Amino acid sequence: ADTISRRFRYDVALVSALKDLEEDIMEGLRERALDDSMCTSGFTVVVKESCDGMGDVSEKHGSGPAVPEKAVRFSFT
Amino acid sequence: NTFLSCSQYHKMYRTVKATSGRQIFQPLHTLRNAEKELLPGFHQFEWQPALKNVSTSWDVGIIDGLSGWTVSVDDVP
Amino acid sequence: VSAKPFMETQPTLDALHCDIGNATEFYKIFQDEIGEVYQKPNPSREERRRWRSTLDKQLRKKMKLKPVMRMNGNYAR
Amino acid sequence: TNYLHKTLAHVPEIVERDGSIGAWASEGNESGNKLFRRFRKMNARQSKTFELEDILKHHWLYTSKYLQKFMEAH
DNA sequence: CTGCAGGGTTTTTGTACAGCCAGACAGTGGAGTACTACCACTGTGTAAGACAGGCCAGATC
DNA sequence: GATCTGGCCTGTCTTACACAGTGGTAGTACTCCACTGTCTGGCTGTACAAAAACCCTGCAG
Ligand SMILES: [Ca+2]
Ligand SMILES: [Ca+2]
Repeated sequence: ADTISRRFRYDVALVSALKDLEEDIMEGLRERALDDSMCTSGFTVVVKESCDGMGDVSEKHGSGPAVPEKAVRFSFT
Repeated sequence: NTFLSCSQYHKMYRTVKATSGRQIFQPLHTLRNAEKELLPGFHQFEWQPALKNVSTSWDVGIIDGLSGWTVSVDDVP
Repeated sequence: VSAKPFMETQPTLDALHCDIGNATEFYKIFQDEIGEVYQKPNPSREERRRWRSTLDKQLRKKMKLKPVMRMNGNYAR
Repeated sequence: TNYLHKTLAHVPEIVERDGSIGAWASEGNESGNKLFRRFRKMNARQSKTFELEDILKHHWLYTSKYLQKFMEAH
């Protein structure tokens, strides 16, 4: 169990990004003139994702291997 | 004194000038002729007696360190 | 289907390369059209390199493009 | 070859089922890798146990519609 | 208990003489100052193509 | 029966080419120097009313 990784509770990452784009969704409800006490439920967000890795990344002060080479960054938008 | 890039400084500059900005920092361009007062080769002077074997021309600044190495290949490189 | 898949994902055509096989195909088309490949159905490596070189000199002559070893995006464009 | 089948194959079916192509490519991530590198260059905490934690923190900051919106640039 | 309406009651709100000065509108002649894309240069990652050598089929030992 | 050699694949290396950056430069376009008058709107000494939400109080239920 040496493989080092970091990530998020996916759902929480979502609720973050959504609470961000809150401003835009509200202004967009304002342009479309759609009511608010009636647009509380029927929402649908489409999620894109992607995953690739970078080869053998270069770094400084690593004359020996500190596994500072490979990285695969899984993401969404 | 903080090791910032010129790209860096210009970006920060535009940005902060947007925010409440009465233009605060100075635009990058003005530094490039603001150091002409700090770098070498700007303040006239002289000596008595005149300096031996050293050209009496002063306004020059940075100079390549070879001092006219005759570029002839076959000779000392 | 030989190995149990694990990650539901609707794939799509890569929008990035999307051209590179097309590029190498048009390249082979030109290389074999300077040759009469359906008049001599099976040529060896000599006329291959020959057609390549004459085609690349032709492209450098008229459109001003160097020959290359691998096809990136901009070369294909 | 592969790409030729793919292109002459299904493009209409995809743009019908989906509505675009370039709007789903992974090109984006290939750019974002640059970001990764630079962050590791200039914000690692010097310990792989802490490295990715820091990198992720800074990147997630860098990708918030909030903060880019504070990048008016007029 | 409740709802409703004349007035209270204090607060808030606009209209009201009356003179003063900050702040803006035009434009002039183009400087000029801020901005935006070359630009010379190599370091770093990348992935197409060599290729070799290992392996199966052809045919053999 | 047991082994040789082309035909073909792919795993590995390698090599051109792309981005990535950065300080310098050139090309461009958007901000004022100063002259001069001149109009507009928000400040200053008390007085009169107009609205407004809670509070008492009458009187109705
Ligand atoms: Ca990849
Ligand atoms: Ca990649």
